[PDB]
Amino acid sequence: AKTRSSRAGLQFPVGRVHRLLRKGNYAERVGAGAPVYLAAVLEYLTAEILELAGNWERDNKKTRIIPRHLQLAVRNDEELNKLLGRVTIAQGGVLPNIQSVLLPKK
Amino acid sequence: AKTRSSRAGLQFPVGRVHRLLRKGNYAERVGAGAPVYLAAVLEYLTAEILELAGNWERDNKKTRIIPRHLQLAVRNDEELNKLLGRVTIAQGGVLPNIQSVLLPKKT
Amino acid sequence: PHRYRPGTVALREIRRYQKSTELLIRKLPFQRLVREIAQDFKTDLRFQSSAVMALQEASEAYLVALFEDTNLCAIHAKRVHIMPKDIQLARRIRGERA
Amino acid sequence: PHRYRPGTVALREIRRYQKSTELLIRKLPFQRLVREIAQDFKTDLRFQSSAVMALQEASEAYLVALFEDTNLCAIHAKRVHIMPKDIQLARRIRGERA
Amino acid sequence: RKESYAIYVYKVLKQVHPDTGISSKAMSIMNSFVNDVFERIAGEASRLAHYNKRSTITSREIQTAVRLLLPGELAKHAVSEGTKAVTKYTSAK
Amino acid sequence: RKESYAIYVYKVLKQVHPDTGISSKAMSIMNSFVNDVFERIAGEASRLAHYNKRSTITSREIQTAVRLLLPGELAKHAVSEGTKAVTKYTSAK
Amino acid sequence: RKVLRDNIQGITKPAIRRLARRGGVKRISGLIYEETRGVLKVFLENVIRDAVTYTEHAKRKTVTAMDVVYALKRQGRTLYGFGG
Amino acid sequence: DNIQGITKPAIRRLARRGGVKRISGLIYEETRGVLKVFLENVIRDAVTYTEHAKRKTVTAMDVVYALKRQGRTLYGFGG
Amino acid sequence: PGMRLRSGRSTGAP
DNA sequence: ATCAATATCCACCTGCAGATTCTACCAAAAGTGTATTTGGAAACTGCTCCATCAAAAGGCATGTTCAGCGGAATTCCGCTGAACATGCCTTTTGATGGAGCAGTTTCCAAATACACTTTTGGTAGAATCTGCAGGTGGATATTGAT
DNA sequence: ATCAATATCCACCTGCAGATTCTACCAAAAGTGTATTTGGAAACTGCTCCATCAAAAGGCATGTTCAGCGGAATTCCGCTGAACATGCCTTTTGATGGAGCAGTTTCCAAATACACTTTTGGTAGAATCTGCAGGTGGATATTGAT
Repeated sequence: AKTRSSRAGLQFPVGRVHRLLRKGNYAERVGAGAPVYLAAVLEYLTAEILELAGNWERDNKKTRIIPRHLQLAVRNDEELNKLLGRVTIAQGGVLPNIQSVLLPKK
Repeated sequence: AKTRSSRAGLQFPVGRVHRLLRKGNYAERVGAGAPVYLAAVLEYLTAEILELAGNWERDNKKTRIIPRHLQLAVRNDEELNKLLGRVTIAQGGVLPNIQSVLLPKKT
Repeated sequence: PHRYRPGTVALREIRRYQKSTELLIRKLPFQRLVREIAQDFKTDLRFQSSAVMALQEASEAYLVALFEDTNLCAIHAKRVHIMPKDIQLARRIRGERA
Repeated sequence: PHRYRPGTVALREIRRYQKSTELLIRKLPFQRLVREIAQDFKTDLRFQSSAVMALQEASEAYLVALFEDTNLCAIHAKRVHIMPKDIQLARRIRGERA
Repeated sequence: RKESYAIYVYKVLKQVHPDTGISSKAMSIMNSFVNDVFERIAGEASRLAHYNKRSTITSREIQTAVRLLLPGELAKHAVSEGTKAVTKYTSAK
Repeated sequence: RKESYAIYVYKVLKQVHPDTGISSKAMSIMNSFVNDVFERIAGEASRLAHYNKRSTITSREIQTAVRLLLPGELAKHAVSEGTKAVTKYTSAK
Repeated sequence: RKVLRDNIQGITKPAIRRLARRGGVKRISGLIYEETRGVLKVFLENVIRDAVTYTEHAKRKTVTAMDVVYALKRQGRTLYGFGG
Repeated sequence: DNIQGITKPAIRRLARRGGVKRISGLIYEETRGVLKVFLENVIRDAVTYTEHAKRKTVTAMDVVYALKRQGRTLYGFGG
Repeated sequence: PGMRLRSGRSTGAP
């Protein structure tokens, strides 16, 4: 027995994704290709974020990713930032930023 | 034979609403109370907004309610204004309103 | 030789336009802008008259609601003159910028 | 008598707090305020320690961001002071007020 | 055939203001109005049911939905109208 | 029980940063992230089908839903990956 | 027929003032008009982009009023009056 | 009261995290007011979920949910 | 070989 | 430019809360094989309504002139918030009965699911009805010059 | 404060687009009625984990003091509003041809529906393990007085 995620060449649970669609009352019926396409999209966006969050992890010389990094990754990326523009990452701080009209003098 | 609507004492169609809840895919099943109760809340709200619009119509010496009356009614009522705060009523204009600093003079 | 002080007619206009609900942008012109913008997104497209009307309706209600915010922003700066910076501060706060 | 000129330490703190992530409101006062407010919706209630933390997290992020937009309004009127009216103009444009 | 709430809006219109008409554009707005609130309540109801692992939307879900969605007073009166309607409907047989 | 995308989130992590770990709190955020997007995409998918009087969702919807939900480049890559997972998945046995 | 270009200029200075009028604006800076067209153009691009996405998904060559209405609702600008 | 329990120093720290350099004295009171209106809107909805689930304990999810429909999604306390 | 990230990197491996 | 009071930084250290790896039982999945069912593309095509070109006129855009007054630069000072040091009261940290949130069992009202039978909201279309848009003219402001 | 110049308000008037008024077919609703299935309330209970009490912990409240920021006053340049002359192009009315949306019948690839078998991701009590937060220190960058 081979799993669909294997057939689709994915890390994400194609079966699970599929199970959630039907038990989510999104439609009467669910095509076989939907969960596959979807699982991929979720895996891909997940990779995209760990990727950048990981980078933030090394930037601060740390091997373990924590919320801060995830915040820094998302906000420092114009597209991920827009995607999650109305989401709040608990324990994620804010990007360092001080309005210029407010610093020093000469 | 009695419409479920008359049984509930409603003008709005309980059957149609029960129907749409099904076709809308909101849950596996739908109890018979759901449509009764929803059709009412809907009928209650249209009565509320029509009460106010009709008055706006009257205030404007008009017999027939038009969109503007609907807008005046809604935007002049704290509660409806919020319930529709992100809704745009085509052809409804805006409420006459000018900021003070913009008016002439002093004394 | 009569002549109204600057601002009198402007106030007349606000009272007037705030009383009506007709669209303020020329129809045919707006339609092209739509067909143009649309066309650069996809070719050989067609529009139901009512769809252009909906876009105009949405657009003007949008631009108008935006001007009020702008107007508040100028007044905030102790001006009665809306400027781009006003439109911009508003869109930033609104979350269209930010 | 060393003595930092006005605004030097505030600038120091801004640097500091935009670096860390910890909540800045003391937990217990907050925890009291929450229950107090909820007591008006249902008597004798209990909050998972997590629901409170979520609630505090949402709030601080909300306030923090509201200060950002407030600072923008203050700067808009050529000031460097966030004032009540600044918070007002901001919440207004945001659609929270009018 | 394209359905609408137009006659029901009309009946109600005649109840509150017996001598007032309504233009088609106005009626259309009203038609959008109802479908709008219809959708939102069903949606809230939909999610409420799921959050609570229930497969049925009962009057109860609809009610809580109406409470989460409608502002203060409107909600108090919506609930009333609702509870009342269901009750009468129930004792109808 | 309480399923979560945790393990898969983790497996993907090692694919990108094999030497980077992830705190539990962070894992919890990634799960909220996946559940969120899932919901948004599924929701849009759902609507599209309803708009067009369709009973089945079906990778067409999931795709249009992605185009409607994901920002620029992020969506470009998303659409291919999906179109790829479905092809690879189909060309097998 | 005919190449379409520069129509954002169809959003005349007059039309734009009227709009600020209905919006309560008494005095307008000379730089507003261009800023306004630019803002209007982004709004229209986003709303049309979404409307047309619906159209293509329906396999039609005609953007319907429902397409625009569904598009508007996505962006949080729900419109009443056109079947929506 | 308890709202006054949300001290000046805390509102100052919050403000700081948002880039604020100078803070008018009338701000603190205005802030508490705003924070209260916030908590009322969220809790109200959250508790409404609690009641609907016949419970006496507001859960993190009860909150995550209210927040979501308030349009202020929070990641970290449950999908 | 897995997915292509915007940065150019990919999952590589299964 | 000259100290000097302080803040900030970096390299190094290590204890341990929190992440990790482990063995292990298992309900819940996820895959697989068989039968039944239907959703939706395909082909055909009726007919709605969209793109268009025609024609005319007057509503309204454009471009100019001219000067009123708003914005913005500037000087200025009264005062309010910032920095700081003194004093301790409230919040934080950890231990513990117990109130409930959940896990399991139960069984009955209620929700399918299916069959007809009946009633109704849509609609096509010819048709008479009627609110009021937009024209009118005069009476009552409102406005700006003196 | 009176006065002339215009805009505003308003009740009357009436042709007309848009709304109200049937007539008639009816497919799709919606309702009436046995039959079968079952979701979830109800009662019972164990195990979290939450509210509470208490001692260790360290941040907030108070008052002096004065730097510097905000807002008042002043001033002037030039931009923007009002008014006007010119005439373009949008708007209105229409008729037309055909694209393309939409209705209908057909029908098979694909999905739902179990049935059964294999696996696997989640809980766990247990042992083991490690990234890194504080902490020390000693170097040096920053600020601010002179």
